[PDB]
Amino acid sequence: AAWLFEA
Amino acid sequence: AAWLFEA
Amino acid sequence: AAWLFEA
Amino acid sequence: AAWLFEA
Amino acid sequence: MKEIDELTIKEYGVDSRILMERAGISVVLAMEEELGNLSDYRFLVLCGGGNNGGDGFVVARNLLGVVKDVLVVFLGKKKTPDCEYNYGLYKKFGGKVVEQFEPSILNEFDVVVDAIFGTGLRGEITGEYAEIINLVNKSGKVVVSVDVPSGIDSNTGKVLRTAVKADLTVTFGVPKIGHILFPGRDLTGKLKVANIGHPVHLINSINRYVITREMVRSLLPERPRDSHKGTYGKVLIIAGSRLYSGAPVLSGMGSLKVGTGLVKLAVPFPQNLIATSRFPELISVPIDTEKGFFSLQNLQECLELSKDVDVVAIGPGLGNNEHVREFVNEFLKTLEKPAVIDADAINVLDTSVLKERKSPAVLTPHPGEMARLVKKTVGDVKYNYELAEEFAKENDCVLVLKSATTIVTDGEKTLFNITGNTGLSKGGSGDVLTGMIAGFIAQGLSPLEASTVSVYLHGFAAELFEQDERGLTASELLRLIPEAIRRLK
Amino acid sequence: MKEIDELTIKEYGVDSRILMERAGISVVLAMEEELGNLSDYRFLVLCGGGNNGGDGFVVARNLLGVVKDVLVVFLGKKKTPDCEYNYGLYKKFGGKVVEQFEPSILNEFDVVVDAIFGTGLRGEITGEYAEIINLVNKSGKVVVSVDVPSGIDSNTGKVLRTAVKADLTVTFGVPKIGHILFPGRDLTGKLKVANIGHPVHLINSINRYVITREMVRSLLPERPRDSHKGTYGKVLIIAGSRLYSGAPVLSGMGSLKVGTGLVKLAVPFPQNLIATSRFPELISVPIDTEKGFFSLQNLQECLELSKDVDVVAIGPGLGNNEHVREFVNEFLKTLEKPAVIDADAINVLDTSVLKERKSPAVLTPHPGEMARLVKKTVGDVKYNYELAEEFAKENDCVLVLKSATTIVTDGEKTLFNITGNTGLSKGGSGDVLTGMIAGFIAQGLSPLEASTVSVYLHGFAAELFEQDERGLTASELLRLIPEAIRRLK
Amino acid sequence: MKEIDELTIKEYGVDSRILMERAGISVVLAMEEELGNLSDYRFLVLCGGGNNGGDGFVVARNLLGVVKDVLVVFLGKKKTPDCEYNYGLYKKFGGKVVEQFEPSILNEFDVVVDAIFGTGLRGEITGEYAEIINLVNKSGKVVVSVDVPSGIDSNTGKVLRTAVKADLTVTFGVPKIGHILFPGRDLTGKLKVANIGHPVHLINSINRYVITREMVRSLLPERPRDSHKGTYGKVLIIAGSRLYSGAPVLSGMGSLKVGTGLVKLAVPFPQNLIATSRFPELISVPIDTEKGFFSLQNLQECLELSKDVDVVAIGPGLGNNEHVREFVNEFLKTLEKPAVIDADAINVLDTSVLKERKSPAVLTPHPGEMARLVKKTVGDVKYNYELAEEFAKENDCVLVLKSATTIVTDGEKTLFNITGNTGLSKGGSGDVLTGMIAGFIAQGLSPLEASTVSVYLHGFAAELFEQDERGLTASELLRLIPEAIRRLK
Ligand SMILES: NC(=O)C1=CN([C@@H]2O[C@H](COP(=O)(O)OP(=O)(O)OC[C@H]3O[C@@H](n4cnc5c(N)ncnc54)[C@H](O)[C@@H]3O)[C@@H](O)[C@H]2O)[C@@H](O)CC1
Ligand SMILES: NC(=O)C1=CN([C@@H]2O[C@H](COP(=O)(O)OP(=O)(O)OC[C@H]3O[C@@H](n4cnc5c(N)ncnc54)[C@H](O)[C@@H]3O)[C@@H](O)[C@H]2O)[C@@H](O)CC1
Ligand SMILES: NC(=O)C1=CN([C@@H]2O[C@H](COP(=O)(O)OP(=O)(O)OC[C@H]3O[C@@H](n4cnc5c(N)ncnc54)[C@H](O)[C@@H]3O)[C@@H](O)[C@H]2O)[C@@H](O)CC1
Ligand SMILES: Nc1ncnc2c1ncn2[C@@H]1O[C@H](COP(=O)(O)OP(=O)(O)O)[C@@H](O)[C@H]1O
Ligand SMILES: Nc1ncnc2c1ncn2[C@@H]1O[C@H](COP(=O)(O)OP(=O)(O)O)[C@@H](O)[C@H]1O
Ligand SMILES: Nc1ncnc2c1ncn2[C@@H]1O[C@H](COP(=O)(O)OP(=O)(O)O)[C@@H](O)[C@H]1O
Ligand SMILES: [K+]
Ligand SMILES: [K+]
Ligand SMILES: [K+]
Ligand SMILES: [Mg+2]
Ligand SMILES: [Mg+2]
Ligand SMILES: [Mg+2]
Repeated sequence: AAWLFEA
Repeated sequence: AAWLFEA
Repeated sequence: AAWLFEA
Repeated sequence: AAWLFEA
Repeated sequence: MKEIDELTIKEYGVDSRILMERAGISVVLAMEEELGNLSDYRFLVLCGGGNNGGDGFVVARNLLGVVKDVLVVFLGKKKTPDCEYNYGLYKKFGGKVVEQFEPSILNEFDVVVDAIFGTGLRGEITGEYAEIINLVNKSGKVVVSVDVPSGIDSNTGKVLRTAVKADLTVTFGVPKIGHILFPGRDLTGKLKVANIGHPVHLINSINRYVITREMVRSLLPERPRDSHKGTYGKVLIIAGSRLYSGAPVLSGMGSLKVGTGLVKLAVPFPQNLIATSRFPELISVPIDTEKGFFSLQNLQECLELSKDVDVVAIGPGLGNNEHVREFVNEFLKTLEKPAVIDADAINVLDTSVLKERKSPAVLTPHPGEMARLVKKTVGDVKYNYELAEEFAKENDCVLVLKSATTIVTDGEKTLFNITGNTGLSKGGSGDVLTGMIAGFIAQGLSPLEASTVSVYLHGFAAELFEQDERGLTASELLRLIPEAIRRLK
Repeated sequence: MKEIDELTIKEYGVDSRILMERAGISVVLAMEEELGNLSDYRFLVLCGGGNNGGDGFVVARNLLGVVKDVLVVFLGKKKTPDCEYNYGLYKKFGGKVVEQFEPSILNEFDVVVDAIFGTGLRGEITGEYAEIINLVNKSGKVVVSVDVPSGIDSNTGKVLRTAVKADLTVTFGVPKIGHILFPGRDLTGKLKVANIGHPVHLINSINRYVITREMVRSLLPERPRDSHKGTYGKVLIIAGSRLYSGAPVLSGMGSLKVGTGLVKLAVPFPQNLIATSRFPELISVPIDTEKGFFSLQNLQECLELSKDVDVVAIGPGLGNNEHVREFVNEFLKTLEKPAVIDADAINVLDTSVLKERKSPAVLTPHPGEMARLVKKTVGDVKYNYELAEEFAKENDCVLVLKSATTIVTDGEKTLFNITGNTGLSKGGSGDVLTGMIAGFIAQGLSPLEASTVSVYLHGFAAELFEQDERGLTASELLRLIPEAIRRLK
Repeated sequence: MKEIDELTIKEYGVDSRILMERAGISVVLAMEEELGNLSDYRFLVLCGGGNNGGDGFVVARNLLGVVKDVLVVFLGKKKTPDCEYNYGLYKKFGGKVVEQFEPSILNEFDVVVDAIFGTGLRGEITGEYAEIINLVNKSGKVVVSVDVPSGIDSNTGKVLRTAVKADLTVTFGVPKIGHILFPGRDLTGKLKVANIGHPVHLINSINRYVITREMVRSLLPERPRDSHKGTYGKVLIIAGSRLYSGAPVLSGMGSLKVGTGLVKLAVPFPQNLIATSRFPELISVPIDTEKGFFSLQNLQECLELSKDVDVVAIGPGLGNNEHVREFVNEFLKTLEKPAVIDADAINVLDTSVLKERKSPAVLTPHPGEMARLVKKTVGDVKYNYELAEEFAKENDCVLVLKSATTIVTDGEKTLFNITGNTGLSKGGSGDVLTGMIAGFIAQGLSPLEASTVSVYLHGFAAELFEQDERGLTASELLRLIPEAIRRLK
């Protein structure tokens, strides 16, 4: 669950 | 718990 | 739940 | 959770 | 839909490349949602020369650097401009493209992205294209189709020689008819509908819809607290014969279980007694008949029983012979109430009668009765929504054509139902549906609304069966109906 | 980053409108993730005339028809081409735009989307722009900033007169320095970094990074099963004085708790005895001193103790006077081992000594010691990463400049640390860090690597404290360190 | 409060009978809340001739018909008008009243409602009134007191010969001092404060408050993310001697555990080394002394250490002799920083010195040190809030007079603390408090605010001890402090 966003 | 109110 | 009483 | 996709 | 893209570019001003970018990234996000973290997987993207393939190039390019491996197999000859553009981006970004498929290739990849053909498919697939689709279908890999599985005709759901079988289909804007009608529905696998930026007014302008939970929730009639059986209407069901003593019971209960206030059956004696011995709540009027079938001698008794009911259902288990034929057509010609015409009443029906009727009608054929009704083959009518449309419009009626996907139309509005399962593939299930529709009309829904709500709830009740679907029977289905209603809210 | 966008358009060939579309939709998706279903909310989008505002127009347009209400307040005069384009799309789609802000307006909206200024901000905000930012800041609404909160200088983190305080910031490609350094870090709120389609090689080319869990996990030295204390190195810590008997204990334990094999302290007698009475595992060598402070008479004893250790830490609690000054500079000039130079060893240091040193060094100043070290104000050096870079490079060392965001640099590579909390704002916490860094060097990490791992783990240990952070003390922090390490894997 | 009732009737216009009705029903509701359903119980209401008794009549009347049994024992001679009115209502409603108490009577009732005397009590209770109170106290029945347990002087908390011991007290408008100070606090049992309709502005106008969770939550200083030890202040604690080597450690840790940035102790060598051997985070400066006690020879060293700290605490474990006396008074006379004056610094203090001081001071005596300080008996000063008020005002200081209920006053505002338990009745607990107060001043709270927050949190930490309170020691209390802070938010 990480293609669009990194936190 | 019934002195003030009845439902 | 605080109109009548404070503890 | 529905802006991109409807199922 | 072709309309929709064109207008969004040409009148609204959205660059076609932007729509194509949104398309492709929506495919990436749908895969992430379905597969979890994508970085562990190797992806084989199959791109045709059209805009379906262009969408594929967007997908491949967006996987570069983030996943174990990307490869594109470009299968087209010419490229459309947006496909060309996106092909050039994929290359600039460092993506590897080959132009020849070697069977051994599926070996080294986990996910095949199928962007060979979408809505631009025309006629049959053969040659390299067919072999590659058959290889993918034999590979046991995870298959994600872009827009529609390649090989499905998006207007009908037909397979054009061969077609991809997908685990996941990401379609854009709205579901296509080919996702909704079989076989295509089967080949689509799990369907995601992606918002790629069409204005909402265009998305909503479409004449055909899939029936949804939300639509059915808004159509369910209200239950005012201060009410009584009269509030919720009365149904007469004219049904049964000495051959079929059970059908009427299933129809009557179908009416009661959707919340109708009063259901009267009229059934030849002594078969009428079967109903109340199972469900005493039902009223079952003995009709005196010569040979165990309704005939003209029963016409006046039935018109009389119809005088203070709201709706009349007719047909389930009547039998198909000339006395039934005479009776049904004279009855329907004179009855000035909404009619739900099913089963053997359809098998004898004279369609001139529907034109000369002032009151409304819903017809509920399976393809076998539709075929007979319009004098065509089963194959000609199965899933033929334009034919159903023409028939509803010619005869001033709602036609509910029953099948794994049921079509409900009135000639203007066409709705597709996708609830249900093979447990309904067993006698009795239709007889229940008829009662459900009659019941909702009795409660005040229009014919079309009653039919939309009924087909949906009827399929949803079947899906709520606790055990294997194949063991479901109509009696059990009746019991599931109020659970379906509850889950609906 | 300006570089990055330009290259992605100009050399890779990605239409700037496509990047802008991906920007805006990534903002929508980030809000959905944070707020749940967006359809219940009313959105006030604030758009400047630049590309930040263009991004805003993309957001507003994509909310049209799906949420309770969208309004754009366009605040610019001229529009850039992509902003113009997207403005025209929003309008065509039916979006409402106004050009004047009325204070009463925040009343009728739930979410303010702040797309006034991003990286194009130049100099101070005044006039209408300032009033509107101050109104939004007083409104108590949910604020989502596009790229950076308007008013934060994206290169430094400074507030240019006034700035938006966001609940959520969606930035594109990579974090900006202004998200990382305070005050900007504070004004950013929760930060999402969105992939908008830059090629990955460009995203990775950037010289400055935030230190992450994954980077620190890959740097942790290995623990071979067949090993002994010698495998994991020896540290000498030269520390303490009669004024500061505790500092050396905290440094020594910092070394042991990160997995160093052997730690020797050298501390003036009798203060050396304090260490083993708290932690008997430590070795604490009594150094005989005239007045309770290291001086030149102790130089040879210390060089001798340094002969078969791997690293020497010096400074914590030494005191700042001329005997300490003489001793520290002669020691460091002759010691041919890696040195970790902290605290009072920094306060007396003569920087010529770092240039004439063949062995490596890490310096660990807070801004107060950096200011003194380069003879500038605290304000000139605080968060001044270019200054730290120049200093690391001039003196052939790693500089760890400590603050809520710590800068670790060697003049080529600069890393920012963002773990930790105000419980570390209390004496002792730095003395622990020094030991941690010395320990990781002893185990074989380079100076820069030891410092990166240490600053990260040190802040993460503070965050693991069970009770209110303000009550955290250095002794408790030591206990949390191995929990931090475990959670790291 | 007498003020309050009068104004609510005479100026606001609320009929006194209405206030009395609201009083009585609030007692009924409080009992229901505490006892569950009231209908299973038999109630013996004891009514005097005043308005306390009138309130009782309202209670009895409202129980008629709803509970197993009501009886009133009317004990007065004359009745006030509202008592008369309500007596007449109880009778009209069918209530039974007797005028003579027979010891055997408690036998047949479960709950005694004590409405004999409230705030109108004057001088000692004897005669029938005392016997009846002693009988009720020996009965083991549930006792609910109206306003204050009869026999407690509501201005002081003293018992006037004898007093009722209640399980529950329902008081009106605001807590009375006699609920807050012992013994009365003990005799009150669980206290409910009922809103009977006084305007809120009058309720808030009262000069003395109980310290609450909400008040302390709003006073806790902020912890900005971008901060460092300097942000949170520096404390010097001048403490210890050769007799008392531990006190300074407990004070210093008290400062650190409430979030102070830096704590320096000054303690005679070698006792200063004790502190860092327990808590290395502390800085403990060795003070060279002739005989193990601070004297005038140490004055200049201490003023020097005080120059760049925010607050100075002095006293814990100094010893009480003439060298300490000289030193403390010269120090305080010259120190121009806020001072927290505790323990042995109080025992030697010359109060003229507090008048000639420009900087502020908090004094923290237990009654034994207050008695000595103002040259009175322990009995004269214990719980004597007016005396503390006069002293705070005369000497321009905050006085924190420590006891199970601690009084914090500055001569204008007086606050009472009611957290804590007997685990604090053990040496060391005060030494911790001093550090806590100094710490909060260092962080920016005013003296009065620092003292309010500290007394509250200090008692709350004791109550969080997991095991029996009597086993609590000061070291454990230090550990509980940050838990208290966390639970506070
Ligand atoms: N328990 C009962 O009393 C039952 C009585 N039933 C009654 O039996 C009578 C005849 O109904 P039938 O449907 O059997 O036959 P019909 O004569 O109405 O149908 C014509 C033929 O079409 C075929 N057919 C059925 N469903 C089809 C589909 N989905 N696609 C293609 N072909 C299809 C069948 O093979 C059937 O022989 C009706 O009156 C009906 O109400 C059925 O409802 C079964 C249950
Ligand atoms: N338990 C102990 O024994 C302790 C001893 N310590 C020692 O005390 C000595 C002096 O260190 P200090 O840091 O107090 O003072 P320094 O003299 O090294 O620092 C100079 C001044 O800079 C200021 N300063 C500190 N942190 C700052 C920041 N983050 N931003 C801006 N200004 C800042 C302080 O006000 C300080 O007065 C060192 O030897 C140190 O090791 C400290 O580590 C505290 C704990
Ligand atoms: N661990 C340590 O080093 C400790 C040292 N302590 C120090 O011992 C010194 C003397 O303090 P003390 O309080 O014992 O004696 P003080 O001489 O200050 O008190 C005078 C007398 O008053 C009495 N007294 C104490 N609390 C009272 C109360 N609540 N009500 C009525 N009378 C009360 C005591 O019996 C005591 O003898 C101080 O310097 C104090 O800091 C105490 O804090 C105990 C713990
Ligand atoms: N595989 C299936 N999936 C979903 N619905 C089904 C399936 N098979 C049958 N049905 C539904 O069951 C009902 C069958 O009605 P009908 O064919 O009139 O049979 P019968 O007269 O046997 O009761 C229709 O509603 C039809 O759409
Ligand atoms: N608010 C904060 N957030 C994160 N880290 C902090 C904060 N305050 C201090 N620190 C960290 O605590 C340590 C303080 O070190 P230093 O200032 O040398 O103090 P000391 O000598 O008091 O031990 C550094 O690692 C610093 O970055
Ligand atoms: N029974 C109790 N309930 C609540 N607080 C208590 C109790 N006994 C003592 N305390 C608190 O403990 C501390 C005692 O301080 P002090 O008398 O100066 O003793 P010491 O010098 O022994 O530390 C004060 O804060 C006091 O109010
Ligand atoms: K496809
Ligand atoms: K912005
Ligand atoms: K009383
Ligand atoms: Mg049928
Ligand atoms: Mg330091
Ligand atoms: Mg004391």
